[PDB]
Amino acid sequence: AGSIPGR
Amino acid sequence: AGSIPGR
Amino acid sequence: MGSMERASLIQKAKLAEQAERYEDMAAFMKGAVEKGEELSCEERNLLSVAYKNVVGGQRAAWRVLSSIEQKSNGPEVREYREKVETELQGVCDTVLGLLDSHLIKEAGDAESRVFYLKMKGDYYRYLAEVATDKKRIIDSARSAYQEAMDISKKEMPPTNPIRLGLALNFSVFHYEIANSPEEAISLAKTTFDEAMADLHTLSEDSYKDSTLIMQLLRDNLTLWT
Amino acid sequence: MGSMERASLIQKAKLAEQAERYEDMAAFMKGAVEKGEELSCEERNLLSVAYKNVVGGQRAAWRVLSSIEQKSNGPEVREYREKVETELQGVCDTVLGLLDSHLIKEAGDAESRVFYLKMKGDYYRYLAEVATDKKRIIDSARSAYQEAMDISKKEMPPTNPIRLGLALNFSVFHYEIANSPEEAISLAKTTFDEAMADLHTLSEDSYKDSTLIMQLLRDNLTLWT
Ligand SMILES: *Cc1ccc(-n2ccnc2-c2ccccc2Br)cc1Br
Ligand SMILES: *Cc1ccc(-n2ccnc2-c2ccccc2Br)cc1Br
Repeated sequence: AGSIPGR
Repeated sequence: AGSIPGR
Repeated sequence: MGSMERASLIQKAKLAEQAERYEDMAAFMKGAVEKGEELSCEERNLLSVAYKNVVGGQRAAWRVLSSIEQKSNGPEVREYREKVETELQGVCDTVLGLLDSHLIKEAGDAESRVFYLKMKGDYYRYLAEVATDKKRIIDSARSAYQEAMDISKKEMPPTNPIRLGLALNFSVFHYEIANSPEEAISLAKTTFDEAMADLHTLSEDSYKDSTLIMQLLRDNLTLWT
Repeated sequence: MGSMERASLIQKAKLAEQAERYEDMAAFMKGAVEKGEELSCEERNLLSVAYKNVVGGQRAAWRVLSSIEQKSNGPEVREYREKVETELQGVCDTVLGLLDSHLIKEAGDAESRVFYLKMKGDYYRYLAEVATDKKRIIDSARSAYQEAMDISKKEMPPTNPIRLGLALNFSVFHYEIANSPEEAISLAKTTFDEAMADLHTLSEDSYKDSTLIMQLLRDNLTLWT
């Protein structure tokens, strides 16, 4: 799914 | 202002 | 790209567009142009879309950096703005070089010749945005747009999307580059009104294409008046 | 970037971020790392943001091209997917090389060491996404994430944003790479619940940081259960 977006 | 966007 | 087939370069440009890889797209289309054959309507559009996206990102970055630089007035902001500016100028020079060697001289039909001359005006306009030979660059943009206008008025109906987009961009040139807002407004108004009067001749699909660009003319007129 | 001052590289990385010039940003941060000094907290974030954006665009393009390639099953789609894949692997190898020479070995504090080991797991995970030595790449990602987890559980509170982001990404690794959805769900749940129980200790600003990442854990749990 979603990983940390990173700004 | 706005020129043709070009897709 | 000299060792890749022309048809493979075109196919890869279409894939690059789908993947939003516009630098790749532009390199593939440059390779296709350098094969020396004329470009079809679809291929001209691929060339234009690729470089418009590449230079569009450069222009947006240059504007961010130029704003920071003006607010600050160390050397880093100026140095980095200069680096982006040099890269942008290099892309514009590349496109202008493709048009001069030899797309324009081989373009006989009004649709192709107007398309390329509009591109020539656009890329000189992008050079003008960052110039301070500024006058000569501005005149080169004006001369290209004017020749395209003259052909388009003789050879194309007033609703033709290339003719409409040319007039839109030339009006932006007048407003943003040439310090001629009244010329920009007059051109946008006349273009809109003459297109309006010719819509009755169009199919539903052509109507959609022409009215979309008319809305862009109206959007600029709303911002300018 | 060897002739530019470290402080100028950092300043230019910040400008590149503002201009959304992430390839430039990554090159500036690579130059800063290669000066050989440890990175501050802010500088580690600049390094991570730059490369995450570069590889994020490559991964998105690879996925578009891989989908087209699978739908078609000429050589052009495979060739172009391979070209993007090689470029992506090159970026991952570059980041892994910076971590190995010599960011990780010099990182003594838990905050820096966990940050870099999480990055190591992430870039091996990106390699794993395109691999078919696939098992060894997966184990390298798992080993990096596991060492980061072990340190974070000993040295950081359960609400620490680096600890939370590490657990989030390791859970994604379990779900998407390691074919271990139950491990992914368990890790996300335990991480969320232990963070929830520690929120009472936080200031308003730290609360905002931690709860934002908890929402990402909850978003994944909602999609997985
Ligand atoms: C400069 C220009 C003008 C029109 C087109 N064109 C042709 C067909 N559709 C379009 C178009 C492109 C972008 C926005 C709206 C429209 Br109707 C292409 C170009 Br390069
Ligand atoms: C991997 C990771 C985890 C947390 C952060 N971080 C630190 C402070 N704010 C954030 C952040 C970053 C991205 C989304 C949300 C948040 Br709270 C940074 C990193 Br690389």
